[PDB]
Amino acid sequence: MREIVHIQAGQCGNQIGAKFWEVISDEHGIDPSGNYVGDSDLQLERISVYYNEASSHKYVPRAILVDLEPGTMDSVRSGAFGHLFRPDNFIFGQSGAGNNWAKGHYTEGAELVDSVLDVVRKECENCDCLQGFQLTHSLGGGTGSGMGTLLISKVREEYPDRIMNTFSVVPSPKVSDTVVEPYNATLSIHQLVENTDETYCIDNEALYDICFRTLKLATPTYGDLNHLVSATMSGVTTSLRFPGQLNADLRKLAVNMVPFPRLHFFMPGFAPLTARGSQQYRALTVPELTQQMFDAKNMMAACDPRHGRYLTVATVFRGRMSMKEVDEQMLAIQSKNSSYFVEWIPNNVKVAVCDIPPRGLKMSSTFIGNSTAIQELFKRISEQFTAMFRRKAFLHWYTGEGMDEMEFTEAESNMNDLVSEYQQYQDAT
Amino acid sequence: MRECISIHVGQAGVQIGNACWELYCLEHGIQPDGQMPHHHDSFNTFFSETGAGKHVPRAVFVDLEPTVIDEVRTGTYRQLFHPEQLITGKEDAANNYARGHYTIGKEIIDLVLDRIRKLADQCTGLQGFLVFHSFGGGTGSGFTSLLMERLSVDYGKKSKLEFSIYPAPQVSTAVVEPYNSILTTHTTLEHSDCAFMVDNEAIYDICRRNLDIERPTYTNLNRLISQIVSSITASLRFDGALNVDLTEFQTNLVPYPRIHFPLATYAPVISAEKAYHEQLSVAEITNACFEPANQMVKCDPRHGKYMACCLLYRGDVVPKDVNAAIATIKTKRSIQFVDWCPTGFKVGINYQPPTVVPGGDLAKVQRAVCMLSNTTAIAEAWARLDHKFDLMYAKRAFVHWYVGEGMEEGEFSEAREDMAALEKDYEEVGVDSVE
Amino acid sequence: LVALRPTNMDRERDKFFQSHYTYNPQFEYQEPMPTAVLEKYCEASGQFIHQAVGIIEAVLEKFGTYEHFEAATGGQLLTKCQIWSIVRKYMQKEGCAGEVVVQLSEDLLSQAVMMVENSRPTLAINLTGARQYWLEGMLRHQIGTHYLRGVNNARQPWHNAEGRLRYGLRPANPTEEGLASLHSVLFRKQPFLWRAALLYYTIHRAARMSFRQLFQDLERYVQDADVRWEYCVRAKRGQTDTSLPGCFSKDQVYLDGIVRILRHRQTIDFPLLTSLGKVSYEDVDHLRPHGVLDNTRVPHFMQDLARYRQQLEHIMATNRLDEAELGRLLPD
Ligand SMILES: Nc1nc2c(ncn2[C@@H]2O[C@H](COP(=O)(O)OP(=O)(O)OP(=O)(O)O)[C@@H](O)[C@H]2O)c(=O)[nH]1
Ligand SMILES: Nc1nc2c(ncn2[C@@H]2O[C@H](COP(=O)(O)OP(=O)(O)O)[C@@H](O)[C@H]2O)c(=O)[nH]1
Ligand SMILES: [Mg+2]
Ligand SMILES: [Zn+2]
Repeated sequence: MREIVHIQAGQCGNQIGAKFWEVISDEHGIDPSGNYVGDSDLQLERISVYYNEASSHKYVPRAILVDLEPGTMDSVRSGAFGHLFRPDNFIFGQSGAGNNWAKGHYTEGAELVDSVLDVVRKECENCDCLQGFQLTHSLGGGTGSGMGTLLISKVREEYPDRIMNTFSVVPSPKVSDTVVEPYNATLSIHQLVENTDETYCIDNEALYDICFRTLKLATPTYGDLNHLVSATMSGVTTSLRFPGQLNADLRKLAVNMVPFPRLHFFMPGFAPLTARGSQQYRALTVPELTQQMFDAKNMMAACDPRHGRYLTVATVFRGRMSMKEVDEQMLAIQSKNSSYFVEWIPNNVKVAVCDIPPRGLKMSSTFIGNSTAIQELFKRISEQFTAMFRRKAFLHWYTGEGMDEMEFTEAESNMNDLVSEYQQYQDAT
Repeated sequence: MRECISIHVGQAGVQIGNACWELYCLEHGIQPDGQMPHHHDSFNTFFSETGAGKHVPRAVFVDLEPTVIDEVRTGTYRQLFHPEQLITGKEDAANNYARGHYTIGKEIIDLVLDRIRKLADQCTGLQGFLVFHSFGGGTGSGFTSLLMERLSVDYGKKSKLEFSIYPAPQVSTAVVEPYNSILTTHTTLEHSDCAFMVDNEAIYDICRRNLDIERPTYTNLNRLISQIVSSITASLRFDGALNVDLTEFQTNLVPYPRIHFPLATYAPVISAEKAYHEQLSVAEITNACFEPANQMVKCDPRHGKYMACCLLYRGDVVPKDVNAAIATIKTKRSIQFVDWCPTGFKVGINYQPPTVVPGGDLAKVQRAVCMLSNTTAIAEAWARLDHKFDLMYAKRAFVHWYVGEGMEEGEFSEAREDMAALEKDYEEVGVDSVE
Repeated sequence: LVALRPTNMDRERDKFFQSHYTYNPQFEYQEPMPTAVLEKYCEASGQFIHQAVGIIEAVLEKFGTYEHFEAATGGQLLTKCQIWSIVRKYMQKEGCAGEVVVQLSEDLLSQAVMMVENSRPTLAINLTGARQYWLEGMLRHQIGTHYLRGVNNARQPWHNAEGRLRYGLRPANPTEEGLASLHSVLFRKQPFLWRAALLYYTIHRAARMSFRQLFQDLERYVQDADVRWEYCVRAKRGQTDTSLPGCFSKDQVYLDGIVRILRHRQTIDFPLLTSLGKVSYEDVDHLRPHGVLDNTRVPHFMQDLARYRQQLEHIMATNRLDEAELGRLLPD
């Protein structure tokens, strides 16, 4: 019950999804062929939430892989853990978004969004009681941004009651992997703050920093970053895919973390993060995890929390632990950082506890902080957008697909309004 | 299923294509006769396949003088190309634009377009065009202008990439280079999505200094430009951790409709003996790419600003190092982008290393990087050409050939006005914004 | 000027000309009209009307007509190529090469306008009527004065509206356009302030006259119908029904500024005045203690300051604005 549908847009979304399904299959003991070879019945007691039991006793992920260029699709298809996706799912076009948002939302996307929605509808009717949607996409790449926003708008039209999750890879502050990414970011954020329940902001910069310093890895390949994001997502969903002394669901997180309709952008975090050698020289206790999760050097979003306040915080543990210990740790961490939390939300730590470790470890933890610091991010992007709009640079590519300036004017105004709201609530009293 | 055809105009284009297709046939393990004894499909994007194990290129070699095409037909790469494509004229434009655009080329443009249409309709996911053409030669300039206008009329919205041979400031083999250059630029300015400036003088310099060969033939320059092209297309033709298609190129490197003249650069370029004595850091090769002595156009980047850059890496590359190196590059002051473009990079990574052609000059490397950079320094270069034109027009020199071959003086005046307008636009963009 | 350039100027010009100058233009504008600015400049002054006419008559006495004055003193009409060449030489001379975008247009009501397009400085030059010895002056006006003052001003505490209030600044005009107008005619052999004087005059009459009447009135000073049409529109910017009296008095600023600056030239520090930014000549002593002058730019033509002052004397002499007359005009 409470089945979840997985959508993967853009190249980053698809790669993250490949690693994500690898992780999930490892969790439930699923062979690459798609048949169960596990050992613990609890794996199958909720196997339906992400998988569908196809006949002859096989399992197929409830995935809907979307793209506009067959390259990465074929890469996924050929590689291992690709032979179990249901082959009818791989929707792809030929033109390619060309790293443009106008193509990804108006011209090219309008031709595949119908087929995507049809497969979505088939999967929805297949499920018993739909729980919600999780969309894995970028914010820079044209396909990800444009087509994901279009799909979100259409789905919200057809399912205004379900819950919506997005794992959007926000552009990094220092580097810029693309050139027009401010435009894509602004338009995508406009659509998201329109029609999304929660948005898990991530930067590649923070993941680089974590893989470098904390994990002591000088050679971070994209496999590792995607592995980290996959572990975060698995930690988010294990609260319902598994039994727990204090269980959680996606709707619980949405209610707890989203005080106002618009302010629903979360920065995630994971713990423990230990190098290969520096593991046996540290104790794995709940206080250690809790103290690890609260610092700028372990936030997957490149913005110091100290510059603002945590509006709300959710914390999902795993593995066997003692509830009193967790309560004591949360009390201490809420006490000593009193200036780091908003005054008018007393007891602002949502807690959930699962019963299964994420494999290999004794106990893990996932942090989901809805703070005001992220305003800086938007601030940054907004400014960049403004600059690249003041000269109307690159404007012709977007204008040529039917979009006009007033779109950009409205989107920038909307983002500035959002930043104003964040600022207002940060200094509320 | 992402096809892209190649069109080689003029002798320069044909020889560069000889080099490029030699390189490709070496890359995918393709014998000269189209047989083949991380790869995927890969070659499908450039090689079409017939029933047997024989693959043929999607190339259209067009020329007005049969000499070089005959050399191709007689070369070791005889069995490869589809014999219908090797279109040969009868009398070359003889370094005259009017002949190459009004009189002679007007009589085989239709056959060329017909072969283009056949090759296009045999494909399904056509990406765009690769025109390999010089700038000084009559056939190059005239025929390329005509062909670009025709294709833009036919294929409304598709990628159109050129590899021009920008006329050098001091070494000029022709005598009427300013005329052909100005005319072909005035024509192609409204149709070419993205050109690719390369010059022979800079490649001479690079071959002498870096590769330590003092006496290079055109074979060597052709091999270098072929390597650049292969690095451009490796994204389509191979599996990479961050791929990029030509539409991404035209979107990223072209801020305005007219300013679309990025210059090329490649690294590392080191001789076999100097292959050791350096570990070839990706940060090192990035610095090499940004070194003003390594660019393949005789223009000092320090006199202008990089409006955009696109670095395509291949081989054993790790993204964190690329991020660090680009951050360092952004830190330095001598590399000063425009204020209004705070994000001046597109990055692409491929898994396939560059392959060294046997009998070549370079050394087997594990990492390589091709930079396509759109800057403002190139503007000054136009001035030089403009200057030359003015002098050669102040006396009406050589005008009689063009006049008597289907053109008017008012056209020359209009092209001069257009070049002045382009220079004005470059200068206007180069300035900073207020408030 | 963009906002007050009538949206139907061409259709009304053809109407005017085709009626043999008897029709009264019924102008329309891009909504909304800048009501505040219209009201601010709704009344014309006559304080310097006799100086204006003095300058105009001085020209016509020496050159007979404006037509001959223009051609004799202005030099040849310039091609686009020649304009760019002169501009490029100027930018380098001023040390602001590569900072300003240059554009060429036919639809400017003046010789040139300095703008901020795409949040970046833009110099639009009117190719229609650009002349050799005059163009250099335009550059001294827009770049040498407006642009340099602007860049210097951006570095000051009074760089925006709030800053002006806080530091208690008088308006930039008429000091701004006064300085710019003097600088336009700086190194000329016959530096008559024709443009300033005729603009001042035309506005004065516009306040009393219909378009028809104003156009006819100007015939006494300039014959060319196209030139007269320009001056009339400039004087009646914002007027919808030009059959009624009324003016936009803004362009009186040029002569107003000239007279004031020349009157007080002996007590003005011209480098400092430029270094402090968009400030009145009267505010110099007030603002000197609070100005940041480390990396402020002074125009090239002000480096030889002794010569600069000689030029100002030459400009007065030429325009019949001797010391004694300025003394009586403004007994400050
Ligand atoms: N890089 C490179 N350039 C070449 C090579 N061969 C010729 N060129 C260029 O070709 C130019 C001469 O004009 P072309 O374009 O070849 O003239 P064409 O192709 O023979 O056509 P016509 O002008 O009609 O004769 C020279 O400026 C060279 O720069 C080559 O092998 N490599
Ligand atoms: N975390 C992560 N991000 C990626 C990965 N690959 C690409 N990205 C991001 O995705 C963005 C590119 O979007 P992409 O999907 O490739 O372009 P699109 O085809 O137009 O959607 C870039 O900003 C990258 O930062 C990956 O493996 N991991
Ligand atoms: Mg030839
Ligand atoms: Zn002025």
